[PDB]
Amino acid sequence: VLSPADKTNVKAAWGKVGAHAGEYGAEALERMFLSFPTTKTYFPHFDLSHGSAQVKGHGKKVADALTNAVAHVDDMPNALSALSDLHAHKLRVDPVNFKLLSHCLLVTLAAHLPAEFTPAVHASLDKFLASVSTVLTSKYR
Amino acid sequence: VLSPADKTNVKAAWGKVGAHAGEYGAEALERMFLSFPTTKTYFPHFDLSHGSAQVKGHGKKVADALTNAVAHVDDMPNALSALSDLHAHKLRVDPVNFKLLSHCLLVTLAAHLPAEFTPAVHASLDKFLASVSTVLTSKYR
Amino acid sequence: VHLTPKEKSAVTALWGKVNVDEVGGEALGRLLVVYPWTQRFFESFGDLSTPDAVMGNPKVKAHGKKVLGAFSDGLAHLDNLKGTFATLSELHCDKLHVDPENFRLLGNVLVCVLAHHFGKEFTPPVQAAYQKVVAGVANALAHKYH
Amino acid sequence: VHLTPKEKSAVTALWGKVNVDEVGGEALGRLLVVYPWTQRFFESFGDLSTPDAVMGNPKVKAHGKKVLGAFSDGLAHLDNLKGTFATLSELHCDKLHVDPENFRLLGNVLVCVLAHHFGKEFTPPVQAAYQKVVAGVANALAHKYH
Ligand code: HEM
Ligand code: HEM
Ligand code: HEM
Ligand code: HEM
Repeated sequence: VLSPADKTNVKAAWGKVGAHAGEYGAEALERMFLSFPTTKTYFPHFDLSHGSAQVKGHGKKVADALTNAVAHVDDMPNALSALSDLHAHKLRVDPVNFKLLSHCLLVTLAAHLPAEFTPAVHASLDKFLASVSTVLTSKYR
Repeated sequence: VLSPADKTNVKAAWGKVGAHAGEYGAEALERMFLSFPTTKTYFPHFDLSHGSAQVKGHGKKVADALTNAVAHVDDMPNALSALSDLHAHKLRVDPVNFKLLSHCLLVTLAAHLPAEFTPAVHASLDKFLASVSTVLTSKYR
Repeated sequence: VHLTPKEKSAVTALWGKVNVDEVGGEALGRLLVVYPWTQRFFESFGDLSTPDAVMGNPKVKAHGKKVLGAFSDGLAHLDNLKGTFATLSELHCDKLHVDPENFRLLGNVLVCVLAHHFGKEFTPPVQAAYQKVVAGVANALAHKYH
Repeated sequence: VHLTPKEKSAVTALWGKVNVDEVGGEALGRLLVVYPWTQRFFESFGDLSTPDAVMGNPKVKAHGKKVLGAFSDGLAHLDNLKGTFATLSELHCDKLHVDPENFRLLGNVLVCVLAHHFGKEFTPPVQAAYQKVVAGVANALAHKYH
């Protein structure tokens, strides 16, 4: 469960991301594809090279979903229900892969927001991304 | 999330366990300790040998907790809140270990209830134990 | 992986009683049912819409038989699983890109199937021996990732 | 594990800039804060009640320094991590019984700390090279379980 302090920390850290939201999401995807090449197979219709417009565009989608989760942090299963259906049913994304993308999102935030990425905020962000991941993997049937 | 069919399957399978509830819980613990010896370190005040009264008694506690979860399957975070605090805060149980005990519970049920352990019921039981595990690991802070 | 003589005995004795035509298919079918994301790798197998559909699917039974053969092969070479599974590792890791967590999952489903079939004969010490084996196989199959 | 020359270059170049007195403690401290069950293994370290308490704890900084030394040792022997980490594997697996998932977690926390310290210099390809390294170290430390 996310504590009051966790929600405060995540909202504050994500507030600092700003107009870089889409950019950071795209960078997290790139980090994931390079570090964990098994994840690439989900995107055969994507060119996954650096500067790819498709990865850029997808990064914005990812970011917008996370922003929705932050904005509705007390109602995340509802807020992310459609996305949960998509990833679990249609796409059949392996649950391990959410841990990989979550790690790459943390690395991306650490690399861009040194003042915000305190140990306490790191812990809150990890819990938040784990919570998002729990919702997105909740619909396998 | 647990579907209506999942809840029906788990209630039916657990209904067949009966007066063997405590016994099966004790057997699952023994299976875990022998198969995954890292888990033994949580019980230094226990004699973990076969026929140990302490493992027998603890198996009944485990079983009674699972029975509570089955009986309150739509309200499990509330029902298991005290136990979540215990395992996460006080005992600091590694989240990996819940996957190990869940597997050993499935093996125990398979070994005792051949007619009930259909592929569909296996799937429902796995989801149920994963849900219990999610609640019991929800309180790390 | 190192099994004691007592464990080797327990494992080999049970394996001789295994129905090699059916157990592999039961394990693969249950993997597909219990962990539905694994169906992503088997779209050419046809009807996987229901548990009954999966378990009765001829391609699942046929492929399951091949998997069990590989486990049988591993049981004969417990002291050289890496060499034994080299080609399969290249296939599952380099060509298929299956996350290695799923090797562990299939191994644990196999252990559930053995428990189902053998009942009280699948004692806690027998299970512990089989857990060593399926862990060894999973690690060997994942070698190309290491 | 096999790094390309380009990856080896990227890894070695960054590591030379690492503050070896501090980074290990930052990684160990963050492990204890982010994954609080790991505190079970460090009850003799004293005050771990708050994040500030953990990060400022002299024993955490001191031990963290030893961990980083081991990673440094691994970077010098990428072609023989198993031998390099043999004694540490016996300690962490046979004596301490730490679940090996936590070796992976500490490695990933280290990668976060490197990203924190180096910023845009910790590029996606540099990260990918370091992920190979920390995976290799984790697997080598877990050898006694295999
Ligand atoms: C924090 C975790 C994640 C978030 C917030 C997220 C969010 C999203 C969003 C917003 C979309 C687009 C939905 C739409 O356009 O209707 C999407 C699609 C997709 N996601 Fe994710 N996702 C996450 C994790 C993952 C992971 C781990 C994988 C696989 C490794 C994955 C694979 C995909 C694929 C393949 C698509 C479809 C792309 C396409 O066909 O164009 N997602 N996701
Ligand atoms: C399905 C999962 C689990 C259930 C339902 C469960 C249930 C319980 C219950 C009912 C108790 C006794 C509570 C009390 O007496 O106040 C307990 C205690 C305990 N549990 Fe679990 N547990 C689970 C998983 C685990 C795992 C995976 C571990 C470690 C590997 C673990 C380690 C312990 C320990 C060390 C105690 C305290 C024993 C003592 O000090 O006497 N539990 N658990
Ligand atoms: C211990 C674990 C496993 C063993 C021993 C095993 C063994 C095998 C064997 C013997 C084959 C036949 C290779 C041949 O025809 O020469 C095969 C093929 C295949 N495996 Fe597995 N397997 C395991 C896990 C998995 C998992 C978990 C997945 C996916 C979730 C998977 C996906 C596949 C696919 C898609 C093929 C067909 C490849 C082709 O025909 O081109 N395997 N495996
Ligand atoms: C890549 C991962 C790791 C590396 C490289 C590493 C390295 C080390 C080193 C160099 C020592 C000092 C040994 C000595 O004094 O000779 C040590 C001790 C220790 N490690 Fe780690 N470690 C890792 C992961 C972990 C984790 C995840 C835990 C627990 C969650 C852990 C628990 C301990 C403990 C309790 C000691 C003290 C043992 C003693 O002094 O008797 N280690 N480790």
